[PDB]
Amino acid sequence: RSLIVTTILEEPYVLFKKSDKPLYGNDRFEGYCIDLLRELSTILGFTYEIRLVEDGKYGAQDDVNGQWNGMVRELIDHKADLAVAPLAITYVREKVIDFSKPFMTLGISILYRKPNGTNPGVFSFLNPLSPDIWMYVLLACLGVSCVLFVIARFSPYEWYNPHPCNPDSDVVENNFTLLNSFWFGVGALMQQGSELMPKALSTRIVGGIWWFFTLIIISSYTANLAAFLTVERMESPIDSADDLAKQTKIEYGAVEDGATMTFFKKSKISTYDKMWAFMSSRRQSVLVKSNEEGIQRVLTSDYAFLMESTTIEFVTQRNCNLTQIGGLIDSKGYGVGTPMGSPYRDKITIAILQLQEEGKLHMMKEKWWRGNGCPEEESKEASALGVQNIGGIFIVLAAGLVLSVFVAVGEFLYKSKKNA
Amino acid sequence: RSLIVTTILEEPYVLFKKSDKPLYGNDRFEGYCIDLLRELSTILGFTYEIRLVEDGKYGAQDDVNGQWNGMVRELIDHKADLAVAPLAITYVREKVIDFSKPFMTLGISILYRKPNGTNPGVFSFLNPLSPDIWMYVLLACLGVSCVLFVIARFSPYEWYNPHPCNPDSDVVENNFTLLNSFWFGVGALMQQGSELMPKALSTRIVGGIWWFFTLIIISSYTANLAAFLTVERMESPIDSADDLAKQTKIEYGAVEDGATMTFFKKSKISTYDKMWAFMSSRRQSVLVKSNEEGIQRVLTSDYAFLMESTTIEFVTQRNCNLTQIGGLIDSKGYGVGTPMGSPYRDKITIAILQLQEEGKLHMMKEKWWRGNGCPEEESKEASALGVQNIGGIFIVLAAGLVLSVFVAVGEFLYKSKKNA
Amino acid sequence: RSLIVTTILEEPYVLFKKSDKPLYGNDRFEGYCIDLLRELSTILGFTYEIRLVEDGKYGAQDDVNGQWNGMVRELIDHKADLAVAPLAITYVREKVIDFSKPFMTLGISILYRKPNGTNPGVFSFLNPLSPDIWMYVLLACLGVSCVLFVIARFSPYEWYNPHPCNPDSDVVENNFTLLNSFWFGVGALMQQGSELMPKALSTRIVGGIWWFFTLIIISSYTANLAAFLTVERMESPIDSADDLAKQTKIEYGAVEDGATMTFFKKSKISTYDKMWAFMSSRRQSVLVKSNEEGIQRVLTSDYAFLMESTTIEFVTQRNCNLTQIGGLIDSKGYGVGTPMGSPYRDKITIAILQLQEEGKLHMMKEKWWRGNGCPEEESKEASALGVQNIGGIFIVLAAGLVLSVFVAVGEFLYKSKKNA
Amino acid sequence: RSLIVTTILEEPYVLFKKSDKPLYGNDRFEGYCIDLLRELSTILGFTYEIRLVEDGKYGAQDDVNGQWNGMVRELIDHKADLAVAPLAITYVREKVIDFSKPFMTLGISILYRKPNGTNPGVFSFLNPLSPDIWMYVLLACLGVSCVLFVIARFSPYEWYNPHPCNPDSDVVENNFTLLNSFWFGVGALMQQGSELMPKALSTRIVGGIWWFFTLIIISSYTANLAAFLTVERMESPIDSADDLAKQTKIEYGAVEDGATMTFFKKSKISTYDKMWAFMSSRRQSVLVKSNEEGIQRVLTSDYAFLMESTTIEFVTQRNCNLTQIGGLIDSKGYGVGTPMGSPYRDKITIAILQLQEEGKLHMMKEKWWRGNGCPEEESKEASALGVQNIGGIFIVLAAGLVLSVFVAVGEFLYKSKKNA
Ligand SMILES: CCCCCCCC/C=C/CCCCCCCC(=O)O[C@@H](COC(=O)CCCCCCCCCCCCCCC)COP(=O)([O-])OCC[N+](C)(C)C
Ligand SMILES: CCCCCCCC/C=C\CCCCCCCC(=O)O[C@@H](COC(=O)CCCCCCCCCCCCCCC)COP(=O)([O-])OCC[N+](C)(C)C
Ligand SMILES: CCCCCCCC/C=C\CCCCCCCC(=O)O[C@@H](COC(=O)CCCCCCCCCCCCCCC)COP(=O)([O-])OCC[N+](C)(C)C
Ligand SMILES: CCCCCCCC/C=C\CCCCCCCC(=O)O[C@@H](COC(=O)CCCCCCCCCCCCCCC)COP(=O)([O-])OCC[N+](C)(C)C
Ligand SMILES: CCCCCCCC/C=C\CCCCCCCC(=O)O[C@@H](COC(=O)CCCCCCCCCCCCCCC)COP(=O)([O-])OCC[N+](C)(C)C
Ligand SMILES: N#Cc1ccccc1-c1cc(-c2ccccn2)cn(-c2ccccc2)c1=O
Ligand SMILES: O=S1(=O)NCN(C2CC2)c2ccc(F)cc21
Ligand SMILES: O=S1(=O)NCN(C2CC2)c2ccc(F)cc21
Ligand SMILES: O=S1(=O)NCN(C2CC2)c2ccc(F)cc21
Ligand SMILES: O=S1(=O)NCN(C2CC2)c2ccc(F)cc21
Ligand SMILES: *[C@@H]1O[C@H](CO)[C@@H](O)[C@H](O)[C@H]1NC(C)=O
Ligand code: NA
Ligand code: NA
Ligand code: NA
Repeated sequence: RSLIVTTILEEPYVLFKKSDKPLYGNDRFEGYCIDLLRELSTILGFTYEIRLVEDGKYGAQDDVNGQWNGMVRELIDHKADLAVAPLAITYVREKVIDFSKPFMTLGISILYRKPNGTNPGVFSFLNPLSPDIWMYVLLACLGVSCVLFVIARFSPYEWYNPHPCNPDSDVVENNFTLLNSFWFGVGALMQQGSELMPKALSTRIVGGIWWFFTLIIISSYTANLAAFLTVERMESPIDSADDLAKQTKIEYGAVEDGATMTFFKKSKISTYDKMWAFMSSRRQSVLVKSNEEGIQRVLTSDYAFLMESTTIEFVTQRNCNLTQIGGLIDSKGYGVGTPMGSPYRDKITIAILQLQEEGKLHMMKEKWWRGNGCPEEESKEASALGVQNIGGIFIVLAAGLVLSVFVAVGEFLYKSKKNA
Repeated sequence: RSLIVTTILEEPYVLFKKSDKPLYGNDRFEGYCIDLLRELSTILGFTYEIRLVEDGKYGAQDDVNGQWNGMVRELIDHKADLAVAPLAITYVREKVIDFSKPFMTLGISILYRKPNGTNPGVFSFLNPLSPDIWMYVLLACLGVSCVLFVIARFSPYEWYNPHPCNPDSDVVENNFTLLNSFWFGVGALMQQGSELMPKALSTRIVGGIWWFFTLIIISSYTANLAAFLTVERMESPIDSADDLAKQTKIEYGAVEDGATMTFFKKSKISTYDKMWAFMSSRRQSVLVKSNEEGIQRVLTSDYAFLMESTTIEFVTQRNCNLTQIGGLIDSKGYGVGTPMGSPYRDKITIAILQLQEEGKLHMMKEKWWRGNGCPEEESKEASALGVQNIGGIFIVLAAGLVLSVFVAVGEFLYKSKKNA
Repeated sequence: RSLIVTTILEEPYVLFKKSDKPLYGNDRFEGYCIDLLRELSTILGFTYEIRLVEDGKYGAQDDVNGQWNGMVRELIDHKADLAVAPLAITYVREKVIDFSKPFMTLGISILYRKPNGTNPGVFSFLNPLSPDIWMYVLLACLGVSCVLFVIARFSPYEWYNPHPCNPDSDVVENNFTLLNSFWFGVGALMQQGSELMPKALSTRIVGGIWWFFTLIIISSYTANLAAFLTVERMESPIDSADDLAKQTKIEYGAVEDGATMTFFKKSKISTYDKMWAFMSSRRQSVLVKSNEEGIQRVLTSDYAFLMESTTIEFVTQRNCNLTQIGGLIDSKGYGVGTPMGSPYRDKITIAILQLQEEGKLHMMKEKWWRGNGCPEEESKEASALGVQNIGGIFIVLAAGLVLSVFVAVGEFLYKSKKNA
Repeated sequence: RSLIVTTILEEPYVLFKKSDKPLYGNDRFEGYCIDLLRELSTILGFTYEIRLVEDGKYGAQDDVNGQWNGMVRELIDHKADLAVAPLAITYVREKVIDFSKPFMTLGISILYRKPNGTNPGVFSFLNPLSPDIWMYVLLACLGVSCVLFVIARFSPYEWYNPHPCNPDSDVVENNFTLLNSFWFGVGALMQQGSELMPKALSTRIVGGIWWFFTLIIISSYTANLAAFLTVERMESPIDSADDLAKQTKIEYGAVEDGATMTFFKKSKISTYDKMWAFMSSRRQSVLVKSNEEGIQRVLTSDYAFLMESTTIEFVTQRNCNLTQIGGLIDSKGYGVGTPMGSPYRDKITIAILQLQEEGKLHMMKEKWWRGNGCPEEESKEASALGVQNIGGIFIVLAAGLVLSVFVAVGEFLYKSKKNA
């Protein structure tokens, strides 16, 4: 006798073999879920007649008359003898049919776009030194220039003789004022030397140690920028569901009235209360109505989509824009369906545990999920550095020339006032 | 009739409550599988009496005569009914007892000691050149500058008329004193400039060859620093079982004759066959006897112990010097064991599936597997240069300013004694 | 009796000598396996008569009724004795005919088009910054320097007494003309110095912010150039069959239903199973019909054709745009076929082993497989920067000196017209 | 009946199993060559009694009485029925015994030490620019300084007025002499600016384009040195037997009176005449008497050792100092020995071809040759740069200070002569 195996089509479980040579009979189908069934028939004894569900659904109640819709209706009415399909073991189904012990484990997880690094900021020339170091080198310019100003006063060898023309023109002038001491410090830091050079041994040590400080700072900026521009190490804003529970910029998602959205409704964990407070209020914006439509909204928006973990492992290897941003939120499993009180539950159970010990469930999953190579990134050929990369030095230049005109007005007003 | 529950002692599973009052029966036990047996008894009705297995094992064939031991022997002889315990659902146990449908999912994953952060030190800036080079650059500054002082005193073309505006006389003068010849050497070394410049050809070949020495020193400081900061950014800790296959200095582990190494015997994946052949040829060093001895090996040595994933998440959570590298290798599950053909296989399968939908099997795991706070903060983000990496250049700067005040006092006293 | 030799037409194997005189018999053929059949006839005595196989194949089961074809059919039917030809010693042929012991060793290896050298161009130095940045740095030089000319003319503190030695007067003068303000901008940009330096605070904020702009431009030129020169030095062409397994943009090949792809069907190595599954799923694009069509695919496209190693060493030697990446994958051998249980299996095995000890099987291969000179020089050593990499900076230097002579003429004429 | 398999011990072919539990009988041995024999007995029908050669030799004649010495004496006298061992198929042996068709292919190849990079030269700071570029930047200093000297003469705005003190002191002095024009060029190249700055537009273009030339040269030196010090790509002096046929520094080698040395004696190829002209003349220096002794002389000298290719694949994976420096010079094969005219030649032949089609000869060789990991090098953690790396700038400094004293003597003699 041949068994009636009911079955639905999702990729890579059960998919139409699109080969030539028509008049196909029971060889129309391929996939992981068809390779499982031929491994069962080898290890059990049966022949299988693959007979698709004539409703296109997995199975649920209608909540008005209480009648099952799909494979679990073909399993309660004995129209099928197996249900080898992505049929998730849950509580309302197993009070009606009998499942075997799982051949595949999953959970809820997150789709999001892989980080890209094409807009690093109009700044981010400023990353090779930490903002502590960009601030401590600002204070060291203020520190050394005050120490230069103070030391050059009570250093009698800095008090030199200007006007060398008259040999005894007794006038004593120090060129280390307060303004000229910052211009040594700002001058020495930016590698273009100033017109002032210290002439006493007390001020040549301050100038000499600020020069060695400056070499180590610029050589650490140029070397760590050569590290950043060689090894591009880019990261995502969110790295979990709790890091995503705070982000109001990235908006969440679910299939409308699915197994994934129902989990957040019945949840009592504090993080998944906040994630359902979001999607219930912002309904028709984040709650998509298909998992294929939800992949497009990750792709054409800033959108983190909550769906099953076995689809994300499939989709993110057919599309290298896409990645998985967590672990597993729920925990469910795919079970081979079996009608209620049937001798086939315990035989598929010991079969699935037999194919697992051999390594056959892993080799079948790596054949149907690991599809396209998705060319995992290398130390990529570097591209020319542009306005998207350095960028913001044209801002601090234009903000530095505006500050100059406000001082050039100020120097004109101040001199003309004290002239009169 | 009250059910008799077979049970092993493990942690966070069935334990003993530590208290003084010795009036104990059915109440001396706590743990995960006592909270599970409490909540399976509530929603199904039965009253239980916990009896630890006297044999102390889980279950296996003795291979002498094919007799079972441990918990699956007490179930197959119908001595005690349930087996609420970490009794993993495997193929050889399923043919002799009937498990429930899983309450926990584990796998094989890898302990490893959490990567300890590098202590740079204060003078970490000084590293891209060897300590023989930093001495020989400092001796060449005292060398070249004393060669300038000898040559520019001896050369006739460096004796020039210092006063072209102050009317013409015979008052010829060098700019190269001993304190000024050092300042050409220290000034030219730091890529800034001194106020001096050589005028004779004998002093320009000194300056012109000290300028080429200076470029090769500073272009090799910056390029060897960009070498380290790139290599430090390329390197990554192991995050897979493939990464353990490549490495040689990190040694593996397992429990000798356990469920973990039995997976690597029957394995056919070439990445796992290399992992078995590491510990097939080698033994008595990395095939340690217990889980507790395997933790101590990772904790001292460079061991990479492979146990089940539910024991790692208890160990890694408590001792926060430890981590879990990679994902899961196997995929197994814990089931409530019940004897062969029993009416409580199906009443507990539905009872376990009810506690998953309500979320109780998550909150029972978070109660026993989170334990201490154990400050998991560890802000492991880096590669911007901070005060730990380049912080000693502020200490060399600060010591150079304290030294200069001590010379500033010295110049004030040496001038006043010349004055009075 | 004279022996009748079965023989196929291939190159550098049995060919036709191209000449006009049509008096041909046993003398119209040349090639490797005619020089071998000449030298096996010398040291063993026999006289031969070469007869091309009419079927035109080598040999295989037709699978219709288990009948052989080609050369191993003419041997098994005892029609012609020897089979001096590229008749590879395989398992299915050894059960029906008796080979000699090999005269040539081949394997499976990979054609690939020889990696074509990058043409840098003249202005290749100009690449670590994008062409929008090189324009915006040049506009900021014309921008900042015109802001200096406006401010230092307007600011009262830049008007200073230019003559402190020339006795004191009211002859105040700026150093910032229009030609001098450009020279602060061009001078400070190139990390050298102008002879000028700002004296007023309104012009020091211009100079002090153009000095910070200059550092970030030059530290990003040097660090993005160290990014490219490191990445260019990391990258390597494929040199294995493992390196083809990783890559996606390079597509594979084989002869459809041939000895090469039959190896990848029966293979169990995971690196070769990934190479079969590339061309198991994909077909009608990379499973080309012949060796000659497979060479043209590598020669135009990004094809990586896998044929036998003795045909590559003939193809790679003649068309020097082609190479052999990696070593050998299989290991096979060519034997002189002889019918089942013959007295010439052993007399030729010793005769082939004599020609190896004397060295004749090497000199016969070097005669037919070296062919053209085909200038294999190709000095493929690099990574020192030469005139092809940085050579346009000498052309920008040479154009800057020709431009200056044209301005030197212009200054001589503009002064003489002012003179006269 | 049990077969008598004669056998010799070399690793990894036949090696004593050093396990515990004595009273071993016919389980003393392991290796590739024992794993082959159990694969033959599975695929043929026999049982095998491993009975070692009682002479310790493979087999040859004595050239006085003509009696075989070893396994091929036990094969001619029917004391053994197989000779499964590293017994190379050659012409003088197969006229006496019968070999099967080969289970392993080899040839003569070269041992040499892997390149190390611990003595790159006391120079080799000088590698990031090619010696064309170090010379063309020397000529550009001479070129621009002559163009600066020529242009500054007929540029009337360079002829400025010194002595600004007297406003009408009509004297016209140009500070761009011939010596001061090289000091601009050498000054601008070494990034320490000179005291001369051009004042006419004709000389500011020459100075301005020599500054942009200088930035691109120093930024290309620092960036290509950061490429070299990050990716260490080190190469061997020899890369063939013809590149080694010229090198008299590296001296050659062979086992004395072996299969490898006899090939160079009987050779007629022009390269292997020159390599035997060497070893025959320089006997007792290059011709070692054991292959284990010859590996030590590669290791404790500069010595290229010529030995069999299957040992080099074994030895260079147990010792990461060692590497293979060519292809294959000879071509031989290992054959299962068989007595003269025996029914076992044709059965081992079809067996070896059967284990090859399955992939068993490759999986057995990868198990016994791929031993220790030999930790294939990464982008290694860079080490501090030392006297072994930069080094020779202390030579050009000390050679530049000696040239200064010879000019400082010269300037003293020249001035004192024209003074008198
Ligand atoms: C003769 C007198 C001339 C004087 C002016 C010239 C002298 C100085 C010249 C300076 C710049 C000239 C260079 C070319 C133009 C730069 C364009 C650019 O780079 O855009 C950058 C901003 O850079 C800006 O220009 C922002 C303007 C400053 C606004 C803030 C201060 C207001 C001052 C106002 C007036 C100040 C100036 C007036 C001071 C007197 C950013 O571009 P983006 O859009 O983010 O690109 C997309 C990035 N993405 C790909 C990641 C998405
Ligand atoms: C070459 C080394 C030697 C030079 C050292 C020079 C020291 C000072 C240098 C830099 C100091 C900057 C400290 C800020 C650190 C980060 C803060 C930040 O990112 O936010 C803001 C940037 O902040 C600015 O835009 C500040 C502009 C700096 C110009 C300073 C003028 C120096 C002139 C002379 C000074 C001499 C002394 C003056 C006293 C007389 C906004 O950026 P964002 O919105 O976050 O951009 C998004 C992209 N991102 C997320 C990737 C980041
Ligand atoms: C003339 C008076 C001079 C003083 C004022 C000068 C005026 C202005 C000049 C410079 C000041 C302007 C810059 C800002 C502050 C500089 C310091 C700084 O940045 O601290 C930061 C780092 O640096 C440190 O590590 C601090 C440690 C202080 C110890 C000093 C002992 C040597 C003093 C020499 C004695 C004389 C020797 C005489 C000869 C023998 C603090 O950061 P952090 O978070 O604590 O980092 C901890 C590091 N860790 C993470 C690895 C643990
Ligand atoms: C920072 C960039 C800008 C600076 C550019 C500076 C321009 C000129 C700079 C360098 C020119 C060098 C040309 C030689 C090139 C290779 C030859 C060689 O290696 O052999 C020899 C080296 O040769 C020397 O030792 C030459 C020393 C040059 C010192 C020049 C002093 C500059 C002073 C002022 C000059 C200004 C103009 C003067 C005109 C008035 C011997 O070495 P080796 O035995 O082979 O070492 C073994 C290791 N190895 C095998 C790995 C190699
Ligand atoms: C005032 C008079 C100036 C001249 C003397 C100045 C004195 C001193 C100044 C400079 C001289 C000192 C340096 C040494 C020689 C410099 C060149 C050189 O190195 O050649 C080398 C490289 O460079 C080349 O590619 C040469 C090509 C010449 C074409 C010039 C056209 C532009 C001229 C603009 C006309 C005016 C424009 C006006 C405005 C529009 C030759 O090497 P190669 O082996 O041939 O390399 C081939 C490259 N390839 C391998 C990829 C194929
Ligand atoms: N990081 C960093 C750093 C920053 C400025 C100057 C030097 C360094 C540095 C350089 C090196 C190094 C070493 C070899 C070759 C090249 N570079 C090492 N270290 C460092 C970092 C941590 C601990 C000890 C040393 C360093 O801190
Ligand atoms: O629906 S189940 O058969 N029973 C409940 N659970 C979990 C306890 C997590 C799991 C976990 C993983 C599965 F594959 C199946 C199930
Ligand atoms: O022992 S099972 O009931 N059947 C086998 N498997 C797996 C398919 C992975 C799993 C995986 C997780 C489980 F919890 C149980 C099982
Ligand atoms: O067809 S064979 O005589 N036997 C099988 N092999 C082997 C690689 C072992 C080889 C290898 C190279 C040959 F030339 C012949 C043969
Ligand atoms: O000694 S053989 O059996 N006959 C001669 N040769 C070669 C022609 C190269 C080879 C080449 C590889 C072998 F494995 C055996 C032999
Ligand atoms: C981690 O380190 C110490 C010893 O290195 C260990 O004893 C302890 O468990 C950990 N220290 C903590 C958690 O502070
Ligand atoms: Na059962
Ligand atoms: Na780099
Ligand atoms: Na023979």
